[PDB]
Amino acid sequence: VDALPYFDQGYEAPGVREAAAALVEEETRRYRPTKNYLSYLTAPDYSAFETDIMRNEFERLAARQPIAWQECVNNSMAQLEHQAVRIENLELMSQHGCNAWKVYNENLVHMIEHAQKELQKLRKHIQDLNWQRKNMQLTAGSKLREMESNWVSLVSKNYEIERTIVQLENEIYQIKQQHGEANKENIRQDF
Amino acid sequence: EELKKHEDSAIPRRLECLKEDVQRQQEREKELQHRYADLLLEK
Amino acid sequence: RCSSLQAPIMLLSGHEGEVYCCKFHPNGSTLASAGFDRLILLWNVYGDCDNYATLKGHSGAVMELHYNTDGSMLFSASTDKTVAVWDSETGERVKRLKGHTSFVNSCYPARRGPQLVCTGSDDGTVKLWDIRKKAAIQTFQNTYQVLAVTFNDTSDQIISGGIDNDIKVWDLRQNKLTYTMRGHADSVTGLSLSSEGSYLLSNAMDNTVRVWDVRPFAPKERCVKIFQGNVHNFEKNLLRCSWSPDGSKIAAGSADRFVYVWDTTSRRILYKLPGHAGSINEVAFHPDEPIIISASSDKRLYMGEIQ
Amino acid sequence: ELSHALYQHDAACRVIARLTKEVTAAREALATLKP
Amino acid sequence: ELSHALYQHDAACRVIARLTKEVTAAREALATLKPQ
Repeated sequence: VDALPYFDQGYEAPGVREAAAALVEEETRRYRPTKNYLSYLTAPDYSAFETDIMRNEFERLAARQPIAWQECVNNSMAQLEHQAVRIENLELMSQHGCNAWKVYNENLVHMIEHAQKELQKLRKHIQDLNWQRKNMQLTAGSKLREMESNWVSLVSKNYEIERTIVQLENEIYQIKQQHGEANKENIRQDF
Repeated sequence: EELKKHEDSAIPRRLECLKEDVQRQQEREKELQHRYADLLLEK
Repeated sequence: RCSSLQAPIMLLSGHEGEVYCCKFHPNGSTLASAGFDRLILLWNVYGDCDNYATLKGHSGAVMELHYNTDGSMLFSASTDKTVAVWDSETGERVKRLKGHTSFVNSCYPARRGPQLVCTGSDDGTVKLWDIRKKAAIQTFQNTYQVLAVTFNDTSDQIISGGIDNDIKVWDLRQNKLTYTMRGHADSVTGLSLSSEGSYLLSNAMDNTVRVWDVRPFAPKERCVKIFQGNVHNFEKNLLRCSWSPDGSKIAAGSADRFVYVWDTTSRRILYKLPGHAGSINEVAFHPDEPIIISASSDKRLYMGEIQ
Repeated sequence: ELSHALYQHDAACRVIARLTKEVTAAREALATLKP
Repeated sequence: ELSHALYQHDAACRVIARLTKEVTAAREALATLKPQ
């Protein structure tokens, strides 16, 4: 159950690409129900339970659908009063200044600096974790290499006693009949 | 975090496989030791 | 550069003469050392409130020292020309064996423990010894003085080396040896065998550590690895090479007054440990804890630990 | 996409289990085939 | 979990494919060396 991406460098992205998704496509082709993902995303959903009301439903229908004696003095007097209020607001705004665009710009610069610091810290932590995983993968790789070499040497040691044991039975018969007491015992000699 | 988790947790499986290969290496080496020892003493 | 930091270490004093060898018990609780003072050194060691005690009775300087697999007894080879059998935990020794024509070169226990112990004398004597029978096992002579003699893990083979300038493989239970395996060269700085039994690590007086993989069963006569980089002996010295099976390591002394640590399977050594006032005569490695015993001509044993 | 990821996770786990069992079987057969 | 399952799936089937190729190579080697 231990496979490191850095363990085998020869095959990573092309290593499992086609055939892996072909077997996974064979199991998914056999059956593909939904349990853990649908059950995990089922409770929070997106917007389901709360749904709000009023402007939520009217705004949803608006989302699916991209689409006189007094009246003269009413809109006229309202235009005059609105023009006077706008003249007062422009008189104050032009009478003072701004400075808030530069202040808020400096604040946004500070926030961007904090975000960059957080990203740097996260990158540092990820780098440390990748370093530790690389060291562990190196140790396990060396141990696995020594294990495979020890297995090959073990198979060669057993095969060495095999062949030399067969030649020990043939030569056991040769010396047997030439010396070797009688031929009974040494002909039955085997590993 | 999960990669290092499962990797470090499943590393004793590979280490135990190495210990098993070393154990079989000692078994085959001992069997060859007694086999070729008796074969050398049979001369 | 080579060694890693410093780390704490324990200095063992009290040795009058230069320490000849250092060894530890199989349990790791006590460590005995031999030296030119003709007095064995028992040590409470593995952690230090104290060492153990001082052992006497050797008529001469002990050339080699080793402990039995049980731990209650130990064997030592001394210039007295008598095989030294010592019981320790009982307060007194074991027995004194005789018959050596010259000084005993080395004494080491076999896989059978007190039943038999392989030993040799500078007269060129390669002899197994039975103990509990109040007499030895058997005597043999091959070529010349054997510097070090130790039985294999199966007790059926005895490896030895010395001034004969060859690797000595000996079959025993057949009343004759095994084979003589050597390349083209003459040096002996010592002889040693790995705990796995598939290879033997011998020290070459050319300052060349020769690890030879041959092993029983299928015919090989092959080697293991060539370890170098440290000078074990400048001209003539007896160095006991003790490898550390923990991970993969090989421990040996040096004439540079530094403990010699050598990694092998990496095709390069381990580290050189300074801090010794004289050439290291022998070194040991505790199986339980990563501690090394340092025996040098400075008469101060330095036991290091890796943390 | 989470449903397709679960299908590829379970199916990829089945293919990895069968391929791992086949690799272990061929490795054991290669180890015991020498004697 | 989808990207982690995709990377762990490609690495799982990739390491299993390399183990099947090496296991088949060792099986062919040792299998062909038995009668010889």
